[PDB]
Amino acid sequence: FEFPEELKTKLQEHINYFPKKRQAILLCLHEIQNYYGYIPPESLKPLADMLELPLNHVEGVVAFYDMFDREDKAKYRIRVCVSIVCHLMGTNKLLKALENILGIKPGEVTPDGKFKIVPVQCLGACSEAPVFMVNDDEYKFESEVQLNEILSRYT
Amino acid sequence: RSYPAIPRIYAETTLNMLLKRAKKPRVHSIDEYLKDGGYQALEKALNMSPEEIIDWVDKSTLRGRGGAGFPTGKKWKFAVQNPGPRYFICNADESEPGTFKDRIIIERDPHLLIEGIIISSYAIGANEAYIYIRGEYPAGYYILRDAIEEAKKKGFLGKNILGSGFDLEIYVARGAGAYICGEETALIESLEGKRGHPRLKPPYPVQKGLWGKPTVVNNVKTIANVPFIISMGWEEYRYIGPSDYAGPKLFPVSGKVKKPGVYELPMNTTLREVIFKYAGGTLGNKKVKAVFSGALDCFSSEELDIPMDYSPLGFGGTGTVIVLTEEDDIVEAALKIAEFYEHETCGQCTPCRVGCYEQANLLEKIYKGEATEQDWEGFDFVNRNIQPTSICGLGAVAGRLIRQTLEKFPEEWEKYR
Ligand SMILES: Cc1cc2c(cc1C)N(C[C@H](O)[C@H](O)[C@H](O)COP(=O)(O)O)c1[nH]c(=O)[nH]c(=O)c1N2
Ligand code: SF4
Ligand code: FES
Ligand SMILES: [Cl-]
Ligand code: NA
Ligand code: NA
Ligand code: NA
Ligand code: NA
Ligand code: NA
Ligand code: NA
Ligand code: NA
Repeated sequence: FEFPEELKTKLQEHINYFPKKRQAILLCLHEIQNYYGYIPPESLKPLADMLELPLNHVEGVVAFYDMFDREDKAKYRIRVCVSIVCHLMGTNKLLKALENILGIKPGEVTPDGKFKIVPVQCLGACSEAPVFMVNDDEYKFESEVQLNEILSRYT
Repeated sequence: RSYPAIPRIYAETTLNMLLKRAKKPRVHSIDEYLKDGGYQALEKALNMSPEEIIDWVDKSTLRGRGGAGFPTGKKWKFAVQNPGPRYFICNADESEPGTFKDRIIIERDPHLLIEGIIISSYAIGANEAYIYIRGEYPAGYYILRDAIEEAKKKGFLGKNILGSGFDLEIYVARGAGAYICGEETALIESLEGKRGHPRLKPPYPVQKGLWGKPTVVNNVKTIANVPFIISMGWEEYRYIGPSDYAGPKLFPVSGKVKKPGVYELPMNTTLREVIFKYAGGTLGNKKVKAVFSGALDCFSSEELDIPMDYSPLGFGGTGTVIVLTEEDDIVEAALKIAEFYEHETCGQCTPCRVGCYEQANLLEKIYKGEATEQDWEGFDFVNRNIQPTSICGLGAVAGRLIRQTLEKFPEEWEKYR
């Protein structure tokens, strides 16, 4: 397994960015998941080599940080907050609307591999509860009609 | 400069300091920042010795805004007693439920924070600084990177800043989903490229931190006060608000209020005033049942007339205000808090690892109505035994809010028994 050059360039830049290269491990993992739609298990050995780290160190890191996913590939991660404030203001309405539209529950990926719903802890936007992200973009949920419009932006 | 979409968090201020620009929901770039006299505090600071700055920040009485309330002056003074090199770290992890205040400074007034970092770094003789921002704040990340380049182009960063002889680079690091990486030692650990496991203390970061070197970790908001201190002077600054807790305070208000948002107010403000006078009262004008102080504390409706200070009978915490009204099920709410600590324990200490999990697992059974008597007795026991042997604050507080709900709302828990 070798990365495409395109991806390798970006990884190298993160590694050169910090004073020590191992400090770039999280930026590298973000970049990989962004590029593949997940962290391929086979990516970790060649990443460890670039970071000058042992594999088992990288495995432990991927395991510790909940943003990273090694199981399911998805083009768009719909992160839905399930913490206290969003719960009060209508997480359950958001999840139902997602189920009505996409036909999937938290932890599931649509059959086309397009969208995965990912339950997350507080996203630090509690005043705009209930909150969700679609990859990097972040929104308050107002209604099913409004959610349907937002999701239509991601092709 | 297109950034990811962000919701427009409402912001209001009576002091017009930290929220001077950030009350408007947009990126204030360097030209606009310079037009408000931005970076002039930095210019002033560079004509003072590092020691003078440490003194000014000390005499200001500025306390850390990250939760612990530690005096910033003394902290800086401790780090400079130990030989260099020294590192400065901006804590932008903000992952505690109900807290969404640091992001608005980052996303709207990044130059305020950067100016603070530069002054602070020069004060402790740090030639490298880090912003550690959580990974669920991607816009803040991208905004900070661009702001740093802007400041670099204008000569506020790099080597020999404005002929001063001071060198500084600010590196921006991203998290990847771990509340615990807001704890200062676990942040440094993450910054070193490892899992976010808190270190036994002592030693403290100011002695041994990043790469075992003197390290100051300060919260975004603590840092953002520094330009104001340099600009106004320590004597003027200390007279802002009550004398015990001087300076502007930011209160994130969420839940069942009409005007949820970030409010910049003095700390002599009341809980009742936050909710009704500023946050516009409750939704539907329902009666307030409880206020969750983030994931830390639970106050009842009989406790709204208390100051928002770190006084004995004060609100304390980080002034986080989540409002619950009369129809809200608080054992359902308590479960949500349990579920947070379950997902965030790092696992190093056994009572925390096992207690955070069991607290949530058992409370879910209670909520669903499938708990046995042994599950009830065991929930109680687990709740009072998360703390022992714990080496960081999370273990010490994982059962606090829930315990207070049992004590302050017994009638509501009896319903589930
Ligand atoms: C579990 C947990 C989580 C956090 C913290 C503590 C603990 C125990 N702390 C406090 C942090 O360790 C430290 O006290 C402050 O960052 C120091 O900065 P100030 O002196 O407050 O400016 C903390 N601080 C902060 O700036 N942002 C955060 O998100 C958190 N999160
Ligand atoms: S108390 Fe909990 S969160 Fe803190 S170090 Fe121990 S196991 Fe980790
Ligand atoms: S509780 Fe959902 S964003 Fe804070
Ligand atoms: Cl602490
Ligand atoms: Na977020
Ligand atoms: Na913006
Ligand atoms: Na601007
Ligand atoms: Na202006
Ligand atoms: Na914002
Ligand atoms: Na984090
Ligand atoms: Na986590």
